[PDB]
Amino acid sequence: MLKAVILIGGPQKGTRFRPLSFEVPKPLFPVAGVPMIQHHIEACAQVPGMQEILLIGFYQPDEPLTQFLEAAQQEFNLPVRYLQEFAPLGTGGGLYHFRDQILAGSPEAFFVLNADVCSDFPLSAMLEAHRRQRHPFLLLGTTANRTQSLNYGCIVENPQTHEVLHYVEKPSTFISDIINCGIYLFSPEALKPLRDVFQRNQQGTIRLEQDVFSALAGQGQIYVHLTDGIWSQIKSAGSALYASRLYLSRYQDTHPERLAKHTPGGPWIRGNVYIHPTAKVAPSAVLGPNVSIGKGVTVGEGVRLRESIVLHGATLQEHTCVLHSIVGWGSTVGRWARVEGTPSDPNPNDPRARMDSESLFKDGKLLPAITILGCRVRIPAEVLILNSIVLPHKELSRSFTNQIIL
Amino acid sequence: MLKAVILIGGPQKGTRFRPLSFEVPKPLFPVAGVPMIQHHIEACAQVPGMQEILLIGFYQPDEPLTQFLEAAQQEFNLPVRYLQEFAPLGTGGGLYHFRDQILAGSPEAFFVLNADVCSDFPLSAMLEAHRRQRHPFLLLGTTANRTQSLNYGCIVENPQTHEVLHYVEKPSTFISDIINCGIYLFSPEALKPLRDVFQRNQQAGTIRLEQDVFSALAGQGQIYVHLTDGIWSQIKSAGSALYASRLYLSRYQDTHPERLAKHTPGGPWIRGNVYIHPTAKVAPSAVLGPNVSIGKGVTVGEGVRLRESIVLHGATLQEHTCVLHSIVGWGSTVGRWARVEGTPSDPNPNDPRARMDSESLFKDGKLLPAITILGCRVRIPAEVLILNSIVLPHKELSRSFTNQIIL
Amino acid sequence: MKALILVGGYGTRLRPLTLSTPKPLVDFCNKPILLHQVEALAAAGVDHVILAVSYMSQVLEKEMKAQEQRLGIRISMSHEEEPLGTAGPLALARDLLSETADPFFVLNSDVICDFPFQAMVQFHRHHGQEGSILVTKVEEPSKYGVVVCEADTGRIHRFVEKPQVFVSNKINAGMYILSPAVLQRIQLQPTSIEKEVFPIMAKEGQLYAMELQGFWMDIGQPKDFLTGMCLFLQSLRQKQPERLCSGPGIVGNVLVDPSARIGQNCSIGPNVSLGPGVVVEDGVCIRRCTVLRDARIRSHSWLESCIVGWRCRVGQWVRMENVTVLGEDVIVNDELYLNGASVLPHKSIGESVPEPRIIM
Ligand SMILES: Nc1nc2c(ncn2[C@@H]2O[C@H](COP(=O)(O)OP(=O)(O)O[C@H]3O[C@H](CO)[C@@H](O)[C@H](O)[C@@H]3O)[C@@H](O)[C@H]2O)c(=O)[nH]1
Ligand SMILES: Nc1nc2c(ncn2[C@@H]2O[C@H](COP(=O)(O)OP(=O)(O)OP(=O)(O)O)[C@@H](O)[C@H]2O)c(=O)[nH]1
Ligand SMILES: Nc1nc2c(ncn2[C@@H]2O[C@H](COP(=O)(O)OP(=O)(O)OP(=O)(O)O)[C@@H](O)[C@H]2O)c(=O)[nH]1
Repeated sequence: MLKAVILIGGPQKGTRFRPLSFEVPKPLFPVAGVPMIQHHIEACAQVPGMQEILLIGFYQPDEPLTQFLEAAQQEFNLPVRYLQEFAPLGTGGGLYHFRDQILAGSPEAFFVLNADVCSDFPLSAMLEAHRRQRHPFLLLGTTANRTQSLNYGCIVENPQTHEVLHYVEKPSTFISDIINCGIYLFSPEALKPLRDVFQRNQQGTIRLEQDVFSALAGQGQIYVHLTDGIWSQIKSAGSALYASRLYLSRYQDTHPERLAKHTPGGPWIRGNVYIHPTAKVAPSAVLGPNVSIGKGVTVGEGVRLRESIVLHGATLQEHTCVLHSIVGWGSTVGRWARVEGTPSDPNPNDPRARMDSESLFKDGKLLPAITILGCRVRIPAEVLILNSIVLPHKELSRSFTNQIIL
Repeated sequence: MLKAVILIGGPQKGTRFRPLSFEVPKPLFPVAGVPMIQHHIEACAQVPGMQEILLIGFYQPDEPLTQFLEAAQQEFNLPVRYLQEFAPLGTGGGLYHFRDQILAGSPEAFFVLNADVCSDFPLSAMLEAHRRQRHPFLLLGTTANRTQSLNYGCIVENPQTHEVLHYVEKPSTFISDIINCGIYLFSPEALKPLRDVFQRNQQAGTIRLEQDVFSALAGQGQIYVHLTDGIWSQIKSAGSALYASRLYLSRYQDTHPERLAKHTPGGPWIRGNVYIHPTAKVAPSAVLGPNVSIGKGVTVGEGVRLRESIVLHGATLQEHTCVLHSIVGWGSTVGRWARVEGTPSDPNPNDPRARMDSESLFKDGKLLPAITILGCRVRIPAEVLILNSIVLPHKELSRSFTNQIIL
Repeated sequence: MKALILVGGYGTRLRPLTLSTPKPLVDFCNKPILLHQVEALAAAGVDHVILAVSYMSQVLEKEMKAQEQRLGIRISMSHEEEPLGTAGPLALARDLLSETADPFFVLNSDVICDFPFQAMVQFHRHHGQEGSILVTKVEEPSKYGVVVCEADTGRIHRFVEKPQVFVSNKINAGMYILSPAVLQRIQLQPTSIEKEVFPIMAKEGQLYAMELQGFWMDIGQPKDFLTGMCLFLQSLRQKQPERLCSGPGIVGNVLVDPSARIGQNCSIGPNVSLGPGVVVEDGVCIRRCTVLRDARIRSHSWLESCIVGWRCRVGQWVRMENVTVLGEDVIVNDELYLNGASVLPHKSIGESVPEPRIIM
């Protein structure tokens, strides 16, 4: 038997995902219709031998997290527990702090997944490689562009034994095309270096990449497993859109009943579109590629929706165009209003993609990105929101362009 | 018997041109050490015969609002009540909706005061002009620059009798250089035209006071002006509040000489006018430049240079930091050798009586360089420059930011 | 009288010129800035003047001991080994100005005016106080030391160097008449004459202001330098019209040295001064420019609002606009566009400069 540890963050790691995170926690943001960690729990309960799923984070258990945990426990036939760490303990410090609960029942190995990644999660093939080799650390790696790889944790390996010889968390200079994916397979022996790291701290917070992956690289403990299935990070509020698009593309294999079909008496559907059943979509509303509709969403007639997330309880009145946007919970977009953004994906194989920095401005100018509307934002009739971020509970009366509307 | 009505706004109507804060209500923001409406309440409770003080707004009753009401009631031994509207009723709709509460006790007159002004508040001078005149609407007006007069309520008066003949609220072309200060003396008959505006609509109860009652009743012998020479500013932006802080710390030299910070050469070096709370800990090596206001429980380390800044309560500035032109929010930490700097929004010093322009956070799609705002519980790391940035509340930074809005 | 010219040092505003020849010696309309001051002092009836040097006293002092025998007044010099600023040489020359119980001129080295020395000293003895300064009206008083002048007499009520609140509108013209009793008051430690001496003067009612007639400018920056030569050529158009060279192809006011030549088919546009020994080729259009000593401007160029220093070689088909200052002996290659280029001394430019930059 095995178990999974999904490292969800806490409220400080959700600061970068801020317009969206004001209402829900970041790991519960619905990416292609289901919350962000439900893709992880989906992929982990698909593995034969999964006993437990242990979320580690420093979120307080509010109503949405505990209701999600009970819903995941019923839907996925597993005990899904939430281990709240007493302090922000870094990446590996919460795995070392909870080692008695992780190793309870003596699992053969355990997965360690970052909650902010979108992946196909090739957990079975990682397990095949681990049961072949039996090493302390198995990392998942992807190939990136040489220019984009500097935004990520670079891995220099040995292409015959697949041993990580070098690891650097964000190098200024080129190191390697292999980037860490935030998916790991630890054996129980892997909790013995972390102990050492913690003991060296006494002369509690352990960063897994800077203190364990970069230290034991080349000593025989850390190994790679490569893929090139889908992979994305979700850091800012608008990388949720790229993650949603990748997931809606892989629903063509894993859940094709989530994807909506045209059915000539209904709304006109291009590309991959998720529509929740509670949503009412008018038959003249064409829903373009990579759209996901939340529950309780009333989409009026003639509404064009392309490359967007419309969250729960939102309302798009007649003849609206919503492109590359995230319409928040309960937001209302009046008739002939245009909410337009600019596509900006992380995409580590795109040589023109931005670094996904925390600074949204270059020199006073807001860089063109996804248009985020917070919850309860009333966009008036006949008005354009272009490349803007609107903070929650803001009733607007005016056209806004390249602005953060506080 | 006189009473006072302070029109405080509400959660959406604040519309912060560049935010002073995010989590405390805008009337309770400390300008020159004390909350923005406590200057109004001091000025009103100094007036003899003033019985009651009413705050009309549509803020929900949170805890800071209630504890400020109790603190003001205890400090001035006046009733200070908060009449909350069922909706945003505009500038005159809350006066018409609460006219039985306003006119209970039968006052001789009532002062209507905008919450977001910094004023000398010559309430006895307006009171004496009105006791000589006995007119329905008396307005305090100042003198504006010709270019900047278009942002305020402009007044064509008659200079012999001091009667408003024409009123435009926010013009596009110049009509006058007299501007409405936002301070009014109302007779108990001034509620009688407000009713008329309501009955023009009912043929709910929103009445813009300046656009419906002042713009349309001018020239009819009903509105009169009282021209003043003292300090006056509008407090809308963050730089507008730093300017109001400078004006009020100037006026503290002859109203509250105990409130300013003297040198005390065992203690911190004081340049200019500085307010320090008695509970704040300021290390003796820290030099505190002009127009600095320190809240309660603020810890200031050694060698801290504070110049033209508001440091709200609970904030900790560690050693060797430089905070200039900033509003360090409550509970915010600035670590060693960090520099939190903003750009001053100073009036045009070549021109007579330029008041202030309030920056609108974006000029033409570009972010404007202005005051640096740190939100509540913002952590600035050691050895980091924050320049012209707004850091949203509860955000631990890790690098130097320049001309950002860090969410 | 005595006359004290605090002559600046390191000349940081107006730097590409002062990197070779000091700011009292750079020729403003074909003779140096100090020379205008000292010829007007020799016409004023000042018996010997002293200048308070601190930087590059080799070339400066050799020029002063050249023209000491030409003006016929002893051009005495206060050397300093470190800069003392703006009130330090008041106290270094304490003995050399305390010898007579007579007032003395204190002149900024960079102000160019239509001076009224007779008006200033014989306005001064009408009130007999410790100091009487010259004031002028200006549109941006936040850059210069303002005053508050009362009606018909002119007592300085207040004095602040940067008003910042807009107290008033009149400013320091940069010329003062000081009495010897203010000498011993301040100390040799360097400070500012404006921050402390005059602001304690105004507390007594011993500072006075005389309103100027007009044409004041201080040439610290090259923009102020070119605005000042515009106003100086205007003063020459009003007063001495034959000094300006006007001819067939001359447009506006042009002041040419006799040694300078100009080709055919050229257009030497309004408010231009050509220094000595320059040679101007055929087909140029030079408007609002100063061209200093022995510089060359080759054929078919277009120069506007620019300073061409000593022994520069501006090539052919060369456009220069937007206060482009060239330092001493700069060679501009053919067909280059310089907008805003401050060019360091002994540089050869081989690329266009499309935005205002410093080239080093
Ligand atoms: N109760 C209530 N109060 C309100 C409402 N809306 C605004 N207020 C408060 O009423 C005052 C009026 O502010 P605004 O309506 O936003 O206008 P203004 O830009 O401040 O202009 C007014 O004051 C200026 C002086 O600063 C004047 O120049 C101008 O004529 C006008 O009187 C402010 O204190 C505001 O907080 C409301 O709906 N209900
Ligand atoms: N449980 C838990 N999880 C965390 C904590 N910190 C981070 N994580 C998770 O692990 C991931 C790592 O994020 P970061 O802490 O930013 O580290 P990084 O991805 O290596 O990038 P850097 O910021 O450059 O260090 C986060 O996206 C979270 O999913 C923590 O303190 N506790
Ligand atoms: N003799 C002398 N005069 C000085 C010195 N420093 C300043 N001055 C004078 O002080 C007055 C005001 O100085 P500025 O207007 O700034 O001119 P500057 O000294 O050339 O300096 P910058 O233009 O700023 O580089 C001028 O008349 C200078 O001539 C000095 O060190 N020695």
